[PDB]
Amino acid sequence: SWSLSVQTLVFITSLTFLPAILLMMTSFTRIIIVFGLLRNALGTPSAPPNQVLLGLALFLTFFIMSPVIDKIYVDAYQPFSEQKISMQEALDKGAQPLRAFMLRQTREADLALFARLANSGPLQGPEAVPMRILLPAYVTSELKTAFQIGFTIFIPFLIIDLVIASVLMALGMMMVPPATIALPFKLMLFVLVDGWQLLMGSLAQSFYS
Amino acid sequence: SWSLSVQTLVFITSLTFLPAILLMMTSFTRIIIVFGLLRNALGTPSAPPNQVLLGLALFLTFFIMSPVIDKIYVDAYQPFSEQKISMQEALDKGAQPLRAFMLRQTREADLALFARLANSGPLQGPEAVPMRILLPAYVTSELKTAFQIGFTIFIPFLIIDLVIASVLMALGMMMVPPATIALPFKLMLFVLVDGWQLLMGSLAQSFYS
Amino acid sequence: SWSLSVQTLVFITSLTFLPAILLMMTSFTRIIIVFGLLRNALGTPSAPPNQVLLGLALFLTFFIMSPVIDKIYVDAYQPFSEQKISMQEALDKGAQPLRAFMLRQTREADLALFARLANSGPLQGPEAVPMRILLPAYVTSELKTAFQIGFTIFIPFLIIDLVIASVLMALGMMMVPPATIALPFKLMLFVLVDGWQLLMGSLAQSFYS
Amino acid sequence: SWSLSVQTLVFITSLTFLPAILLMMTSFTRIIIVFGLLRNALGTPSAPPNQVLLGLALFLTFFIMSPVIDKIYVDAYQPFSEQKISMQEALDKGAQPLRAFMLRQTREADLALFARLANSGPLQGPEAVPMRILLPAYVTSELKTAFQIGFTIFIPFLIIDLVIASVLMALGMMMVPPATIALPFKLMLFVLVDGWQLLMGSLAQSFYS
Amino acid sequence: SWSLSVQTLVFITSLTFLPAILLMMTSFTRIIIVFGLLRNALGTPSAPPNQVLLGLALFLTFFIMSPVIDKIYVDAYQPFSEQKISMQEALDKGAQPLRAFMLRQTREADLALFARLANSGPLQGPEAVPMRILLPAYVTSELKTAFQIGFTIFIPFLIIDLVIASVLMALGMMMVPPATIALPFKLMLFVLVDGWQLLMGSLAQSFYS
Amino acid sequence: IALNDVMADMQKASVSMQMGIQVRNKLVAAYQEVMSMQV
Amino acid sequence: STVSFAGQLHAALDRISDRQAAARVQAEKFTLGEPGIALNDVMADMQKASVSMQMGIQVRNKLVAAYQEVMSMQV
Amino acid sequence: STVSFAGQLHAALDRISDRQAAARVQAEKFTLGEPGIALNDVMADMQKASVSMQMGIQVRNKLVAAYQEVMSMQV
Amino acid sequence: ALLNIFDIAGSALAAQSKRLNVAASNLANADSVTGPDGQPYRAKQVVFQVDAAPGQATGGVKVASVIESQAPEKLVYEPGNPLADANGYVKMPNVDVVGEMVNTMSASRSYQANIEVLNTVKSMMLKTLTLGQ
Amino acid sequence: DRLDAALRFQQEALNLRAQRQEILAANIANADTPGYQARDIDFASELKKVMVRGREETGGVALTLTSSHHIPAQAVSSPAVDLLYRVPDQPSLDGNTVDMDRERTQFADNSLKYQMGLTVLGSQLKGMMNVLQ
Amino acid sequence: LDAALRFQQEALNLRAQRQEILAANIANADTPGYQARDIDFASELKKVMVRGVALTLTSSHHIPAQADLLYRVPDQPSLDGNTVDMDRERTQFADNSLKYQMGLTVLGSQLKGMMNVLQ
Amino acid sequence: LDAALRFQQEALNLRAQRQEILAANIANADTPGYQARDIDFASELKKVMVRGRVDLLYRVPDQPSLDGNTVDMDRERTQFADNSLKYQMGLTVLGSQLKGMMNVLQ
Amino acid sequence: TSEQWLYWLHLYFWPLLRVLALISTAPILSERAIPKRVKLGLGIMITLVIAPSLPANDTPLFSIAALWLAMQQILIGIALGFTMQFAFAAVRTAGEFIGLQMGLSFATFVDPGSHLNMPVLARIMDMLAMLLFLTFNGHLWLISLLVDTFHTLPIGSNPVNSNAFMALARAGGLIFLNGLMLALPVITLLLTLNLALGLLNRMAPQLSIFVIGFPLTLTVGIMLMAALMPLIAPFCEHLFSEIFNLLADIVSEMPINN
Repeated sequence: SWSLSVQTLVFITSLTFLPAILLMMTSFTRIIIVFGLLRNALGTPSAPPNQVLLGLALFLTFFIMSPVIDKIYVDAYQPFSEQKISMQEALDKGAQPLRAFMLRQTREADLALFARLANSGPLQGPEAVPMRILLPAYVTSELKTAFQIGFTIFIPFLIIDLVIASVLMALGMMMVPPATIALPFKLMLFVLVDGWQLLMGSLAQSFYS
Repeated sequence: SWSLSVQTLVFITSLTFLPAILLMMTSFTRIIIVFGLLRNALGTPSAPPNQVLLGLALFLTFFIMSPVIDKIYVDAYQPFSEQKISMQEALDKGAQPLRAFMLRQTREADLALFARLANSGPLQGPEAVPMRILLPAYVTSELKTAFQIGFTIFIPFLIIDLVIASVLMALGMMMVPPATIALPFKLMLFVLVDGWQLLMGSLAQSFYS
Repeated sequence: SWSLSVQTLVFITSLTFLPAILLMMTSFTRIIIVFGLLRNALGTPSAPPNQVLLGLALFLTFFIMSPVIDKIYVDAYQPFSEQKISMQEALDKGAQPLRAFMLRQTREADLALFARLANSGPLQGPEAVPMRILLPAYVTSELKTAFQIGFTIFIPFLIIDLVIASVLMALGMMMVPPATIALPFKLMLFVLVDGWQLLMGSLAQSFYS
Repeated sequence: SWSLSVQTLVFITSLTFLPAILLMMTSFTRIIIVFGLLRNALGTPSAPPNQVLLGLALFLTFFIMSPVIDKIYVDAYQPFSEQKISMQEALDKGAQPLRAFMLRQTREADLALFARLANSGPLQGPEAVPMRILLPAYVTSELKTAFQIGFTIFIPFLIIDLVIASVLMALGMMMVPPATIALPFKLMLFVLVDGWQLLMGSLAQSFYS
Repeated sequence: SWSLSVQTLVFITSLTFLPAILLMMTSFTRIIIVFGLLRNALGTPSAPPNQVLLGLALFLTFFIMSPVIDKIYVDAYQPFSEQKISMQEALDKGAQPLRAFMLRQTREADLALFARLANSGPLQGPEAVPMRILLPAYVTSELKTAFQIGFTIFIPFLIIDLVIASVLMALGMMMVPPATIALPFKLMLFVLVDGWQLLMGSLAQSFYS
Repeated sequence: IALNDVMADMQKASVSMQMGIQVRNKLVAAYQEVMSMQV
Repeated sequence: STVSFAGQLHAALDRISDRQAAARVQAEKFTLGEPGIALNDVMADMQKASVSMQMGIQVRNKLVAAYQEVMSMQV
Repeated sequence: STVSFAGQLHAALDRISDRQAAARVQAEKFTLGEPGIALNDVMADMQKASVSMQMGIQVRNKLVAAYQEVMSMQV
Repeated sequence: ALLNIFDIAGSALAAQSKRLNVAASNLANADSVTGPDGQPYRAKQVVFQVDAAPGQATGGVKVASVIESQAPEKLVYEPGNPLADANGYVKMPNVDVVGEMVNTMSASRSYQANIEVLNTVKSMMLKTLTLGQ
Repeated sequence: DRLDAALRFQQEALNLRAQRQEILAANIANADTPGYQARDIDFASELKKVMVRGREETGGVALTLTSSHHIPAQAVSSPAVDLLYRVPDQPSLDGNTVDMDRERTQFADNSLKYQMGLTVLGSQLKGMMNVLQ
Repeated sequence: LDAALRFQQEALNLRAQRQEILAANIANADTPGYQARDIDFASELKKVMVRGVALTLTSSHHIPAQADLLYRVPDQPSLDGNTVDMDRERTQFADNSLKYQMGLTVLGSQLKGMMNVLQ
Repeated sequence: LDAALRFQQEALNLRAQRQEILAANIANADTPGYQARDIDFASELKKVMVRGRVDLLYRVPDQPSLDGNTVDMDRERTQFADNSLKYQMGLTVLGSQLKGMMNVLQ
Repeated sequence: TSEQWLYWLHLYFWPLLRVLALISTAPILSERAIPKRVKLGLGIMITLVIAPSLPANDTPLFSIAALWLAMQQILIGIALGFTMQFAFAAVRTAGEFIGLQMGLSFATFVDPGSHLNMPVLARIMDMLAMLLFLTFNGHLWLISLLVDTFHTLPIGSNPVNSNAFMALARAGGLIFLNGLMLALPVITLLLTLNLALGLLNRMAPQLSIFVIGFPLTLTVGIMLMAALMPLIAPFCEHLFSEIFNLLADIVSEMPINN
């Protein structure tokens, strides 16, 4: 094991990789893309991302990864504390739940491409795939899913836009700017049905399924 | 040879020059410019630049460079490990495979321009071009290739924009803002075609052909 | 002469003054300003600032300065090898090719401004100008040259934007964002022309004629 | 007199107070503010701040303060070298031209405010102002003057922007972005007038009216 | 007492604590925050923070504290110098003026919070509050006062934004970027109204009321 | 208390405080880097 | 009741100062000619006072370093 | 009138300079051979002057550090 | 290099000093016929014990209880001098001169040893301060 | 923790070196007392004992900690190390078995090894501080 | 402040003056009728510690300016005149040199403490 | 400037010259008819301070000797010891000034 | 001053860490205008007042196994300050949408890199709400709730329970709800104006809202929001109180749920 040397190098450097690699390893990509897309509907930002949307995605991904963090805690933070498990079985035991989490959301042909271009030979089982292949495949799959969710969210607001424009132009309103009319209708649809809770719950459910 | 002075001096300087010159000398320029241009289409950014596209581009360039880096490894790191090679023949033994790789992608005429503005004499073969000529030629050729890929990427979404606009006008949509109408259709087009997989695959297959 | 004290004391501080004064007294101002203005055209960054444009500019200006640096080498470094020259005549010996270059590039009336505002006496010839008056004159004239080049760069993409907008307007397209359609055509005009080679080469040619 | 004790102890601390206090005591406040505001006009930064504008401002301030520096030289340094002057008489000898120079540029009402809020008793003449009053008053006057120059510089580019926008949307080009069309015209306007000479000459000559 | 024993160890550490605590315990937080917010308005910073705003704030806080510093000097330094006071009653003799100044500036509700959380009992009079309570209340009150001032300073410049944006939209100047047009108008808004003198004077007046 | 004990205690506490501060610096930097992206 | 570690630092400084003052007054008394006080006792107490003073100086240095480091965390 | 920071620093620097000048005058007198002045006084006063100058240098360092700490922050 | 080694070596210094002062008194007052009240001077010795008797472990020397040597108090015979009793015998203090020479010799050597021990421990402790930095 | 488990050994060794140091200086200080019976301790066995068991210093009690102004006082305390007798050469008629040469070469050795321990702790702590900056 | 050094300063200076006096006693060991001298160190040191006006300070060129031998009771009369007893003088001289060295060490240590506080 | 070390530097140089003179005295303490010499340190120091870069006065003799030699060895020994001590003092004073000047500086 | 203290100086670190998290995240505390040293010193100089009467004993383990304790404090700070940002987002939505009604944002409609509307009306109402917050007891209730968290969730092996980050996630939620409930009268009146001036197109399709409508709607919006500026002052009360209650709830939900 490591010796008061490298320990507190690998730790501080891991904290350095945290915000980018570790946050885009797990979640907060799908959620942030979906939130931004929802912000494209309903008009302008009207939600200060540096202040609110990013923090909401942060809280939502904390909630989402509560099970995997709990299992990591059980497998490592009990045994690794003071006895019988030292940073070698701890690493694989703590990798297992996150890796299962990522593999459970990755499209089954992303891994295909990233293996076929890493010149990896046969991969025996689902557990045999390494993080080297698992990371970009998970990122690409999560981008696909985020775009699907955003498209479904765009559906009803697109419907409202077209129906409002149709009503205005059919009733004779030759050349009114239907966008300003539609925006409060967008809000009404989004609040009367209690839209935010529906969105966060649907994301949370679909995220692991 | 060198004596653990300039060794471990040129090593640290090489590390400092890594992030800028090495990355913009090998790959990840074409990939990142093509990602930026794809982000231009599909509407808003809607994918975080500073974290996810950078990480995915790094992973793509690592996978593409693995044959180059493996040749460099077998030609330096074993033979530089203590025997018959110490960071003088290590440099050129490692440069040759990278030089061949970069030559394989340079436009035939960028080399010509940079050689002619160096007042360099006649050159006999591809082994005669020096790194001085070979860096900027590769960079310029890479920018051209990136912009060509940019066209091929903008084409279909331009089609969607124009067809939505034409339908809206013929129907009599006086001044509906067709951009908001076309954005979800752009996302839909890019998800059914399975665009992230097939895009990163197309970049990879392009990049060494 | 100087005695391995102040020699090697002027050397280290000269290297300290390098990054600003020396890269902005020779070239790399006109080139970087043209590159930045070009990047304002064609829409978004489309080239990483701190990495590819800056590095390509550094290479390019090394290539323009290679004749002046060759003459500075012949007139300073070789004789400064222990014999008949040590940092006293060596100073103006190494200045003279650079002063000749800058004079050959300066506006013939910026010298007038920075001389008359210095209460400097009447000048007999080009050789009688001091470095003092020469620096700001060269900087101002180089800014003028860079902005002229930038205006000429903005010409054709302005043409493309106007023609695209006019076609859309004639077709009746009230509210289409003509920039979105015009951007791929901007890159179009910039690659079929083979714009990077032409621009790099024309900068080099303009810089000495 | 001081005895190579406090002398060369006040010299080194004088040099450490140099970069902020002395450079913001003379000029290079007005010049830098005017250049920054000019750079907000004419579009993007498009000029390397920490590289060209700072150096040009340094040279400009050298030239503007040169009569002050010569008077300080003649009245303080050579008399301070070896005979009848030692760092107390030297202080007023070297301050008097500087205090006169700052008085000539102060607003005739900033001194009033700072003298009245420093409980200063009646002031007999221009020479009764203490340095304590004259520093911040000069700073405030300098800030006012810099912003005045700034608006006066903004004016013509505001003209270009507004005329281009009016022409565009009068012609029917309802929503082509006028900034993109205008930027080449801003550069053209500022290069045909030979904008850099006019600006720096006017700044210099304003700074002694 | 102490005998050139721990004295001159406590003195030097007092000098260490000078810059942070003694400039974040007296003034120069309110002024510096107001200047920062003022730079947030008026568009771009264009005022060299490390030098000019910092220097002006430091001079203004010195002018404000000249009475407090005078009272601390007269009741501590003159007596602490050689006779009847030495670093034992020096502290309270120098603290009473600073306490009176800090109490005259505290919002009356912060003391309530910090006494209610420090578990201290009822406080009979103004004097009864100690340093352990006085400091956090003073900093909280200073933050509150600084932001009240700073946002009241914003309000007119956002009025300018409102009027210019609304006029451009009324004329139909579709998407002319109203910030660029507003910036020079904000500048004359801030110079015709005699901005810097009025601001400095209002801060100095408010800072003792 | 032993003198060597006092200095060993000094240095151990100093190292511990340094490590805690550096860890907090990394975490705060990560938080701000996450909060400064585009959405 | 309470420790108020600023009070602990005050106590340490008072201890250091009192020890140095005691050594100084003992040297005072001895060189003055006062019978009793021995030379080896004077020198030993001066030695101990010197060590305590360097104790205080080292604690000063490390406290100043610690404070200059806790004022570097970004918030 | 006021504390007059500039005046106070001037007074401190004058004190240090006149102390060193007086010590140098005393050494001047001794080496020149004037009776009166003693070797032990010369060395003691020159060491005291060294101590005073060192105090001045330390205060200078702390004040310069303070000034540069104030002037680095953003506004 | 604990601080309770200053106490031990300092106590050793004090004990050696007192023994040496007593031996100097012995050597000086050899052939001192009378005491102030009028008595032969009795040559004295100092008693060395370990300091801090109870519990402790080992540490330091104490010179408590200066005693009086029981040499047979040599006589001379001068029945012309007063202070000589019946069978005139001046009582003549009992000092073993060579023994006292050697006592001073060894006392100086041991004192020097302990002085050195003090210096060495202080150097140890001052380099203890440079722990870390 | 895990900071004071890696530095624990050198800390304990260096404290034990200081304890053996005042044992040896008690040997030196009692150079010429009668019947002293020079003491010493076995460093390796005692260090192993300290690592396995702890400190467990035997014998020491301070007063209580009531309201201020109650005159703190402490009993005579001694480390739990079992003092071992040093086997003497050259009997000396007064029981004192303190041989200057043996005690003094041991003193110099112990001093040098204490300095070595200081160097080792300084190196480890500088390494820790170099990681964290 | 910085007059804490005054006491050992004066003590060392007084030791040096006493050294000069005792050297004079030794030098005059054999001159007839010398009648040896000394000073009382405790009284002189107390007197110096317990106990100076700067002149007029008008315009420059103003010229600022400024500026107990006890008898040792003799033993062994001579009627060769002198009263210097060599044994007493030698012991006093050796003691004085030793105490001068002590004072020098103490003053140097105070200066070292002051200088160590400053870095 | 940097003529603030001039006084002690010239004093130390004159002290070295006086050392040479006194060593010559000791060496020729036996040559017949030598007429021992010396220099007046104060007057020569003042003379070198007022103008810059030394008359050999004759040490007034006591105790004639019929060989003409006037080196009275006891006076020469005392003066040589005094000069050596003053030279070491000058070394310490110059060292202190240079220490101070380089302490203020870095 | 030894580790006899210098590990009792481990009494300051965790409360300091939590206070610093709140300060770096809180609405008023974490404004970029404040010099960083002020915020840090306020954290240290609040914990010094709160640190006694906080019985805390833990260990900064090498290769910290107790970093999951540090996490805890940071998280609680993120709970308290960031949530209080919702109250601002609400108005930063409401006023924004008001601009989206009048004319100010048709650049954000059909397509760009410039939004230009955040500077216009959202920053009016957001800093108006900034002042409304401060003027109470704005600055302080957050700090008092932080002390209350110190007393309810001091330091523990079970720091955070699941099912409790949904509370803050689906909390806003009330961002949209309250932004609407504030901007509803203005939106409804300008809907009436827009539909009326559209009905004018029935008499003549030439009336061209680009020419007639926008100058009318801009004046209507400016005048009307001037008339309905005071309506914010009661709303902000709500806008803060409820969110406090939510925080209060979760702060008092956590102990009985642990």
